[PDB]
Amino acid sequence: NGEIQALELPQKAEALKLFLEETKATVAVYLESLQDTKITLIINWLQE
Repeated sequence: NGEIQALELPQKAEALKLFLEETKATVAVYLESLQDTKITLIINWLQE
């Protein structure tokens, strides 16, 4: 019991779960906008 409450395992789990939820939401939103076109690839290929 002392190790259960000393590490506040339920609270640790809940806090980490919410932190992961927030981080996942933010990263998922950012990633879709991050994508870009590959035209510069063709331009550089033609130049070379």
